[PDB]
Amino acid sequence: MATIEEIKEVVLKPYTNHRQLTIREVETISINLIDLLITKDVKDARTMKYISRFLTKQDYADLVQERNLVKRCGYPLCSKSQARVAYLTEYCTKAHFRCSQFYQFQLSDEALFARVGVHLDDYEPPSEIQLLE
Ligand SMILES: [Zn+2]
Repeated sequence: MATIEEIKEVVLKPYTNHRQLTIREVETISINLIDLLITKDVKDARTMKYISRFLTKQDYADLVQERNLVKRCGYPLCSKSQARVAYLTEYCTKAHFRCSQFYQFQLSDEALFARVGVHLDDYEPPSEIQLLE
């Protein structure tokens, strides 16, 4: 149900013409993004690769735990719930555990605020994020 387009309209919209953001606005983007990905699952490989530019490894760790609190598998692409509320309290299967780890291990630790132009339609990520399978 979550898409690049939905993220651009609901999260990024106020910021689209800003040359620069304050720490404060960058903080609003995370909070709003993270919040959308609790209410919704990610539709798309395309959309997983896109959301990577907004998450640090920690942000992703919190995303998973907030998803467990809400009875969904930690891997954002998964419409199913976890297996049982070692890693099986976080994921539906072993396979989504690895998929999740595979994803996270690519996320930068560079603070969001320091990712110049990350809010722009036009931004270029340092590498293409890979999804397991
Ligand atoms: Zn799952």
